Amino acid sequence: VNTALQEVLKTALIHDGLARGIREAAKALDKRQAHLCVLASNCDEPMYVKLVEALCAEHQINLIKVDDNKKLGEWVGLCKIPRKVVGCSCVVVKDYGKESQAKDVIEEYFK
RNA sequence: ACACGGACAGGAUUGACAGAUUGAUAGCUCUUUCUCGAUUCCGUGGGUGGUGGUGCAUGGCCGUUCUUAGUUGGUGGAGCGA
Repeated sequence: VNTALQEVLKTALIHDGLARGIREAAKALDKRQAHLCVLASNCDEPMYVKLVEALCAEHQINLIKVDDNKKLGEWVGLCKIPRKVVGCSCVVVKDYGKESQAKDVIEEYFK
């Protein structure tokens, strides 16, 4: 179910909890402070970015996958609702709020 | 300053060491290539700022006629009337 991206990300932007972007993801992985990693599977061909795929096998990070760039850019960050299209490709969530329905679905996804 | 659109987390873009530059220890810019991460940059519209004009569009205030001793109603008289 997709409330593992609806109930954590929209409640996570309000708390200085997003590290959105790609080089900031590399500096956040070297901080050892990645707790939640939303990848991309949308690319020109996906073999061009292998750094966030391999630095978690050095750094023991949880990974949750998605297949989309534009619905990723509609999950997190800003947009007009002639429309301001930006697209996000990798998300490090650094911090959270206090949640009682959605701690587990980001927590227990270790398969 | 805002709004429309271009841009844009495959990064809008702020800061910056040495070296040319300069009168300069102005990342000013050019060489050079790191930091930052949607406040920000591109053209429009509209604005803002002015100890810039016109005291001959004006107020406020001040000088001067004048600190000389002048100025005006009401009822009554004069005049059709000023």
